[PDB]
Amino acid sequence: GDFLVHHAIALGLHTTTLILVKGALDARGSKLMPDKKDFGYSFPCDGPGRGGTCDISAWDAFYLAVFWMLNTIG
Amino acid sequence: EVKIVVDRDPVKTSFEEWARPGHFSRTLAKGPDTTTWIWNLHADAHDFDSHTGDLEEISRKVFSAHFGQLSIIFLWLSGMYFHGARFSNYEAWLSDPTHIGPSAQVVWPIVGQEILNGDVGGGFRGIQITSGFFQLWRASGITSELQLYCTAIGALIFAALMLFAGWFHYHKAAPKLAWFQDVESMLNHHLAGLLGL
Amino acid sequence: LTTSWHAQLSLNLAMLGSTTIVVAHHMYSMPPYPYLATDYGTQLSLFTHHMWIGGFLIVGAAAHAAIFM
Amino acid sequence: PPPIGPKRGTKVKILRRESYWYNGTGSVVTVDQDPNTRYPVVVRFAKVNYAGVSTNNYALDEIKEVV
Amino acid sequence: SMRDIKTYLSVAPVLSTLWFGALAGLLIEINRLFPDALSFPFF
Amino acid sequence: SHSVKIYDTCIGCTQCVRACPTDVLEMIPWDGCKAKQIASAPRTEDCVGCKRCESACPTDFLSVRVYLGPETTRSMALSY
Amino acid sequence: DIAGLTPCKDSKAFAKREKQSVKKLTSSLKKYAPDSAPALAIQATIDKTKRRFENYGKFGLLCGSDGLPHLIVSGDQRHWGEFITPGVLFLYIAGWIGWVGRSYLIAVSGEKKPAMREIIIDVELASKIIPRGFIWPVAAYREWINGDLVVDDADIGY
Ligand code: CLA
Ligand code: CLA
Ligand code: CLA
Ligand code: CLA
Ligand code: CLA
Ligand SMILES: CCCCCCCCCCCCO[C@H]1O[C@H](CO)[C@@H](O[C@H]2O[C@H](CO)[C@@H](O)[C@H](O)[C@H]2O)[C@H](O)[C@H]1O
Ligand SMILES: CCCCCCCCCCCCO[C@H]1O[C@H](CO)[C@@H](O[C@H]2O[C@H](CO)[C@@H](O)[C@H](O)[C@H]2O)[C@H](O)[C@H]1O
Repeated sequence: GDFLVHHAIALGLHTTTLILVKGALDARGSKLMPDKKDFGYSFPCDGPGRGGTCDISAWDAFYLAVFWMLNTIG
Repeated sequence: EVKIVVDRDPVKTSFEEWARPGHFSRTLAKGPDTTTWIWNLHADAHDFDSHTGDLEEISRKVFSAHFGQLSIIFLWLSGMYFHGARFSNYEAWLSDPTHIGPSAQVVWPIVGQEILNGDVGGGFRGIQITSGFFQLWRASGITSELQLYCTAIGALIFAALMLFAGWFHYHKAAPKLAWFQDVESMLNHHLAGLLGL
Repeated sequence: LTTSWHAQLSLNLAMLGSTTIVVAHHMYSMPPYPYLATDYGTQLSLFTHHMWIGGFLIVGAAAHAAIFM
Repeated sequence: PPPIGPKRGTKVKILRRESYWYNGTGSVVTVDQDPNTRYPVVVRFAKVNYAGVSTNNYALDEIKEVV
Repeated sequence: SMRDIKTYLSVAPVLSTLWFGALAGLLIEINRLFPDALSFPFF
Repeated sequence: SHSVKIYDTCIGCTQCVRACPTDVLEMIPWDGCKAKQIASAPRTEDCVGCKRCESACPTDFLSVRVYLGPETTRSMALSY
Repeated sequence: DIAGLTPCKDSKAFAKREKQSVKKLTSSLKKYAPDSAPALAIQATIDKTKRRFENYGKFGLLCGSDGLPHLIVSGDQRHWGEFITPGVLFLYIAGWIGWVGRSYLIAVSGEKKPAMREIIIDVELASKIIPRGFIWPVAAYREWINGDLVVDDADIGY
């Protein structure tokens, strides 16, 4: 049982790190939004064009990561 | 006047369209550029109104699809009656309803799933049902498995009839727009012919 | 009402959905089949099932009325 | 006067950082000969971008000829 | 036609259904022949 | 009020001007493209920030850009 | 033995669990006629249970204080049948599947509209490539040696 629960905890750490790191490294821009740094850390979106751009800022990556943090600590 | 008017041989029965997914849509018939295409193909499938702006064609498609739904429902009823006739303890339940649990589903013995064949009584092991088919069948006067077999066979024949009728009333003889808009006669037939009789 | 399939669908869905809730309420209190009332699992199942079906149909009525508008 | 730009059908590589096809390849369609045109090279690509477009205009210093 | 029916039988959902049905049958028969295995005992 | 800017990759297709719901943009003569015209944004105090103009633009990357700024009665679309 | 564990062929808790399961099955068996189908099904289940316990006992598994088998995956040569050999089988099969998929994608990319061949499979072509997964470890290794497996970083782009 300890083996199984420890591998679950490892899953939590790796996924939370994925979310936060992707937020940090894509902050200045990506292929979908190559000029993101002009808009700042927190902004709502970039509109429904180009397929739709909900939750594209780095602030939103932090917002998503807090859920996984609560899951892991639980 | 209220007259039965149709068009003969509207659509040719062919396998050409089955090999061209997205044929119904002028923007989907090109083929995929992204995965989104695939999802769109399933999302716009039964939206006849967006395929064309012609009311008569929409009505004909609606009629044929309703025939298809009736065929599927008949298949479902045939399955229920056959499983009641072949894999149930209905006959034993007829002699002790308060102490025996109804059951009409049994499982094969692999990977240990046969434990699901529980002790329901009457020398029978299986899964207990809650749909209430046993009470309905008892209220209809059914006392034998042969009668259930006959009902299942009849339902299979009716399902075949509904599917063929869908094919005929779409690809062979399709009613005109004036036929569908006779609401007075439709109300008369469905109030008196269907419900009353 | 003679030129729009969506409006007809909206009205009919609303009526059928409400009727199903009526059926669920009436079948528990006046059990029509023999040996049904004392089969508690069947009674609970039938009531719950028809409640869910009626709710879904009523929601569909609003959807297709919006499509009409 | 000599015609400017690569000839039609040439394969070119994209150097514009903010472009969808950055570091990819495309085919030259035509070149505008007006000296006032700022982005005269028309390039066509096999894959569409996020807006569903498959052609774009570029300047002479944003494309490299690949042999 | 035979060409068209062979084309329709090659579409992705149909081929997936057939492939997974055959694989499921193979696995079920194997588990019926060598049941309740937790290890490889042959060598 | 929001800020709207036009960059010199414009091909003068006029789609953004047709898409705007409060008449912010307009076309003016130019010599840098084959269409001999370019967009302009002289009335940004009436911009609501909807970004339909960005949805209409065909170039890659965009030639018209909208930066949301301080909010006013006109930019919040308040009728009361 | 290893980690304070006990072989399952010498564990009292293991035998207790077997006896309890057999008794539970026999109690149900004693409700039906000897020649009825449910009785035969229960008897077959009992024989299967006894065979399972015997095979677990004589295949060299280890049992804990709870009386249940435990697996050893540290590399000890007395337990390779538990993880290492099935793992080799899993890797071989997975490599076959991946290799044939990659080869189909490479063979089909040369056409005018390759995407049309991804939603409609060319079975004639696929039936010539499927048997070649039989030697995927050799082909992949040789492809890696000659520099045909990987694309240079400079060439990657849409
Ligand atoms: C004899 C066979 C036959 C053939 C060769 C055709 C051929 C054609 N029909 Mg016709 N048709 C037939 C029978 C046939 N039809 C029948 C029996 C009916 C009555 C239901 C109709 C009703 C009908 C309509 C209303 C229309 C056509 C149309 C078409 C065209 C496109 C078909 C297509 O895309 O199919 C490929 C599509 C499918 C295979 C869809 C699946 C259909 C089944 C019945 C659904 C099953 C549901 C499933 C059981 C749900 C559970 C799934 C899972 C969860 C278990 C083509 C000319 C269309 C046309 O001409 O457009 C211009 C059109 O609008 N047909
Ligand atoms: C008294 C005559 C009569 C009867 C019994 C029916 C019966 C039916 N009609 Mg109606 N209909 C009638 C006259 C009649 N209609 C007339 C005169 C018109 C033209 C104004 C229409 C136009 C019409 C349309 C446009 C539609 C229906 C539909 C339906 C079905 C509704 C769903 C239902 O409750 O299924 C209950 C199911 C059963 C009772 C089991 C099926 C029993 C058989 C198949 C009944 C066959 C009835 C039919 C009149 C037989 C004619 C045979 C002859 C032509 C050779 C049902 C089968 C809907 C449907 O689903 O169509 C497929 C539908 O969309 N009808
Ligand atoms: C008689 C009933 C009826 C009919 C004929 C229609 C018909 C239609 N509806 Mg309406 N609708 C109905 C009931 C009905 N509706 C109800 C009850 C609701 C409320 C939930 C709605 C809500 C609704 C919406 C919100 C929309 C429609 C739309 C549509 C159109 C396209 C549907 C389509 O292509 O689906 C294609 C079908 C699928 C892609 C598959 C759906 C599968 C569902 C979501 C899940 C099924 C899960 C299953 C129960 C469990 C499986 C589990 C297992 C696999 C593990 C079509 C005109 C759409 C439209 O554009 O209309 C103009 C649309 O947006 N309908
Ligand atoms: C990652 C999750 C996972 C894992 C690792 C396992 C693992 C296992 N499960 Mg479990 N299971 C899982 C998830 C998992 N399960 C889930 C999610 C469910 C619920 C759906 C179940 C439900 C379940 C049940 C109900 C049962 C198992 C059983 C098993 C065992 C099957 C052994 C077997 O069949 O060997 C034999 C199979 C093979 C050897 C596969 C052979 C494959 C092909 C044919 C090989 C061909 C090779 C070819 C000849 C080339 C080589 C030769 C060369 C010269 C070319 C195994 C210990 C069974 C058991 O006995 O457990 C103790 C069992 O009864 N599982
Ligand atoms: C040809 C098939 C193929 C191959 C060789 C690879 C290879 C790879 N994938 Mg990819 N992948 C595939 C299909 C494939 N993928 C598909 C269909 C999907 C959609 C679900 C994905 C989704 C996916 C994700 C999300 C990720 C990868 C990743 C990876 C890498 C590590 C392995 C892994 O995590 O796999 C895991 C992949 C899966 C479990 C998806 C299922 C793969 C199926 C079974 C492949 C075969 C299906 C195909 C239809 C067969 C066609 C046969 C042909 C003869 C017609 C590796 C480069 C990981 C990565 O980036 O690592 C750096 C990663 O994060 N893949
Ligand atoms: C990345 C870094 C990885 C480091 C991995 C290090 C692994 C070191 C492994 C050393 C193994 C030495 O062997 C160790 O396990 C063997 C079982 O597997 C034991 O062997 C035992 O079982 C054998 C089974 O055939 C018998 O023949 C031996 O008589 C018996 O002693 C050795 O008595 C023990 O000393
Ligand atoms: C226990 C196991 C121990 C194993 C020890 C032996 C390891 C052998 C490693 C061989 C590596 C072969 O591949 C390694 O060299 C290739 C060139 O030869 C490289 O290939 C690269 O250069 C080639 C030209 O030389 C180009 O044609 C390729 O397109 C390019 O990818 C691979 O990108 C690199 O990964």
